[PDB]
Amino acid sequence: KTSFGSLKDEDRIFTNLYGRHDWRLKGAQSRGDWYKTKEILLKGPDWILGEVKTSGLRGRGGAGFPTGLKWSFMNKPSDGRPKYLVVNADEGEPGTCKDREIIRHDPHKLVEGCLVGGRAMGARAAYIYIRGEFYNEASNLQVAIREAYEAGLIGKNACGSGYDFDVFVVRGAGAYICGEETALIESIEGKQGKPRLKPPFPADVGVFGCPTTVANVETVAVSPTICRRGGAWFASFGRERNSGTKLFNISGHVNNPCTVEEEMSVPLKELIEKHAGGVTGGWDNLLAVIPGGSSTPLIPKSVCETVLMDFDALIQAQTGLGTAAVIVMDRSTDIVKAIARLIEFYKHESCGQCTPCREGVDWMNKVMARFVRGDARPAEIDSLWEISKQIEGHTICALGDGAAWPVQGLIRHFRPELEERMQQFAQQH
Amino acid sequence: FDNTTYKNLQHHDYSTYTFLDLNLDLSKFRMPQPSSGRESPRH
Amino acid sequence: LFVHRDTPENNPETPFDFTPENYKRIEAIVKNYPEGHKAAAVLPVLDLAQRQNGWLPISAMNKVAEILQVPPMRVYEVATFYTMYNRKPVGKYHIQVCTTTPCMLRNSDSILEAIQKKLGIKVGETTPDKLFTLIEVECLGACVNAPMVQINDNYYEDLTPKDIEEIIDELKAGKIPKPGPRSGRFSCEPAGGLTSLTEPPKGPGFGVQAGL
Amino acid sequence: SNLIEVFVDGQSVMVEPGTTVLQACEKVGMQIPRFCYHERLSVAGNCRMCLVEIEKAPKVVAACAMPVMKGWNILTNSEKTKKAREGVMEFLLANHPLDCPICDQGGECDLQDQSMMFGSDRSRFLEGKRAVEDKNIGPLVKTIMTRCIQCTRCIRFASEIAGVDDLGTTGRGNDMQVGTYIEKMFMSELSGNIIDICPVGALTSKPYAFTARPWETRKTESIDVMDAVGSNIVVSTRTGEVMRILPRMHEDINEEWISDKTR
Ligand SMILES: Cc1cc2nc3c(=O)[nH]c(=O)nc-3n(C[C@H](O)[C@H](O)[C@H](O)COP(=O)(O)O)c2cc1C
Ligand code: SF4
Ligand code: SF4
Ligand code: SF4
Ligand code: FES
Ligand code: FES
Ligand SMILES: [K+]
Repeated sequence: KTSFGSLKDEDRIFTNLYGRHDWRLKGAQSRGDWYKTKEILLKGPDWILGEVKTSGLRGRGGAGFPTGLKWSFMNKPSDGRPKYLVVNADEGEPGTCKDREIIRHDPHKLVEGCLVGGRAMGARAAYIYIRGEFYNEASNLQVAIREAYEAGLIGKNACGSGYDFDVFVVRGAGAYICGEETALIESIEGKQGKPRLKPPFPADVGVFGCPTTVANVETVAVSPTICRRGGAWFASFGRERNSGTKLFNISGHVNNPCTVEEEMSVPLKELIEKHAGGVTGGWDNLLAVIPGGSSTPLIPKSVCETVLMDFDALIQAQTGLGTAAVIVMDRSTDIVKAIARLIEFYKHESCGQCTPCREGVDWMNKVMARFVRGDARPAEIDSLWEISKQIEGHTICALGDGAAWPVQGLIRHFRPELEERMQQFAQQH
Repeated sequence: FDNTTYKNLQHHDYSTYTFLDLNLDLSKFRMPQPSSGRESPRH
Repeated sequence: LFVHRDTPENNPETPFDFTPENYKRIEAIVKNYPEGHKAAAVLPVLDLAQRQNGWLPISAMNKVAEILQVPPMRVYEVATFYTMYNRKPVGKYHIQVCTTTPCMLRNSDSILEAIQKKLGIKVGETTPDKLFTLIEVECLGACVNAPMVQINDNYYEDLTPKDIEEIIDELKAGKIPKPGPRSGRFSCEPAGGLTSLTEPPKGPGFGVQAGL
Repeated sequence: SNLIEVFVDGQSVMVEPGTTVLQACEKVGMQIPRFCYHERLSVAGNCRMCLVEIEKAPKVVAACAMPVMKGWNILTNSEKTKKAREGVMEFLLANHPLDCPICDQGGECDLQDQSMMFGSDRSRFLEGKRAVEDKNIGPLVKTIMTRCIQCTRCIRFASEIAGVDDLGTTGRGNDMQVGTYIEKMFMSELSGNIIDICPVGALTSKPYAFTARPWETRKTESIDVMDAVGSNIVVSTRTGEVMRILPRMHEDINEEWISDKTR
């Protein structure tokens, strides 16, 4: 195939995405959840890891690592320590709200995913770390977990398969950095959410010091369907190495901001028009799009004309798919102010552990605030580029990179706007 | 078959202790926890 | 501020203890973690103290340290790292307005100013009656429903200056307004009609591969 | 048999498995710059001053925490490594106060000296600086926490060596502060050692305050008599007057610590 999109409802995974059908166990089973889970578990971890491998699934949390290979790090003999699956429901990336819909409207997909994914890793339990602001969603998930326990689908002898598995829910307390895998582990352990250096990797030393795999909610929630329908069925969607369906969030200056499931490698233009009702004021009114949440560099309208929404396509456009949270800005937007507010966000979210982000991001925030008013000289633009490069790749965790990249996208594509603002300020003063 | 009403309305009646009450309810379903061997890293 | 100074209202002798029922809830919290790692319960238990007490005096932090046998400083570290912990009293309704870019692009400013005018306070302040506290927050994870606010545990979405002033009017009257979007849709589906998931979902066994 | 071969700027060296990149550089007499790393404390990896290029690897690694792999070539003087050091030093100094004339660390300051050897020679920071309020932790250790670079050495020493968990970090991001949160005195028989391990003038000796500069002191290597341990010390004198007492490293006796009575 060479064209992508127009996913049919028969091939959509999250069929209760909009919560118009019963989200509890009875509705979930009627939609195909918890069907033949016992057979899947009895197939074995290597079979399950094979299907996730053949499916081409990649991490939906933002980094996009191949899921089958990543999960196989746990497929090793035990050494006396328990093994854990940690499901990342921190959902903190600005623009991203897909995981919220899964937890509250399709909770049993996530619960079954924990069991199937946990079985592949040989984990004894799953901890679902959900951000503390998602109180009503956590309670929904807690109700679904109780139904699964009462029905015998999880817990002792889960699904009558002779495999024990617990699913715990632990809430955050307000921290974007606790979405980072190792910071999430540190938070579960009762410490400040500060990322760990690697090595060790979590598959060797993770939560409570034990072998751990951290997986995104969407990554986990689709695994049971991949096992039932096959990895080949999943890989028949999207371009090579960009397999499967993807949940998108389209927000900002669109007519009907929404969440939707669509094929990977759908054209960005087609996604915005078919599902979000087009750019506010027409496509000609488009200024820039942030395609994968605040951490991904923006792209100008010219690039958005033909780009495809998948990992490889957006990398060649000098950005990334990220969480696939599309933030649309029309030509009435103050683009410098829009980006400056994201840097302010990263300033408020940096854990402060390591020097380049603790000091660099606060420094970038001060410079951007002046760039908004034009109270700077053009020589500071190349200075700000260099500062962002001193943060990128020098910090413990990827938040520092996530703050550097949006600044780089602004300078790459809107340098004339920044310079024009400094010229206007100078004549006014 | 209806597709025109919202079927996620239970959370309009959740309260301060809803989440922890459910956690207390689930306590009898869990497998026994593993042990590091000591009461804490400071023991 | 991230340093503490004792006052008559907030000092180690300020009364705090968990109610008998909250001690039962604490036991279930601590049983969720491997033995020898009780410190993992610090966040849920600290949040439990806030839910009972409304905020976290230094004496509440000290009690959590005692129950879990963790040094009090390690609890202070948690209380000051996570922004959902209130180390000063807050009003009965903690209004939290998202002002990050996706919500800002859809006019969260009009929501912020509407609240300030109606309550006659500035961001960060509490009303003289101590009913409302207003602050700005970062992305609350409901970006497609912008602009939006969180009041205590509830989200209010697709807001306009009229809608939020109606929510505040209901709160002042002892009524508890229903959460969710106020614009016409139910959650995150596009307004003007579903563009997907229109047909009834398939049932058990659909598309299942052979061998299972 | 156990040893593996790695290279430091092309020079072969044999190291036990688990040896860090920084330790492998010691073996050939190269001292990687550091702030947070102390060989008697647990590894932290937060200052990032020890970033070093590994040949053929696109990303610099934290030498103090990264275990060295077989066949790695550690480029301790490459352009990538030098630019990494300059960038980190630039961030460390962005909010640091212009205190050297009034700061007791001046003249024996690891921030000053590694800035001289590995940092740039000028500033491009055009904003205003952070200013942080001071903490009283007793009559022995003066705090000027605007000088603190958040290396967490004092926190790790207190928890691990002194066995006192009173020091920590409060807040987040650029506002992260080291202290006790509450008003508490750090009175331990080993407390004065945090003065030595603090790389900057954030923690300084109260009795010693303002009396001398390091270059003008004569160092007499002696022994402590305040107990029967026999701690090795250095007696700093100037113009015939004892100015202060410092630990002298002896692995088999006091390592590099002394008690507050000795100090
Ligand atoms: C600052 C920061 C925030 C992150 N937030 C999330 C998040 O909210 N949800 C998530 O799944 N991954 C988040 N991640 C990515 C995780 O670190 C990790 O890559 C992911 O949980 C792995 O799961 P996956 O392979 O299924 O995507 C974040 C990373 C960073 C650096
Ligand atoms: S990059 Fe920022 S968030 Fe990540 S560890 Fe360093 S200071 Fe913390
Ligand atoms: S700590 Fe060092 S660099 Fe900072 S003021 Fe003192 S002498 Fe100068
Ligand atoms: S006070 Fe000194 S030792 Fe402690 S964190 Fe700050 S710079 Fe490091
Ligand atoms: S930007 Fe406001 S909820 Fe995400
Ligand atoms: S000395 Fe290695 S990061 Fe600080
Ligand atoms: K010092």
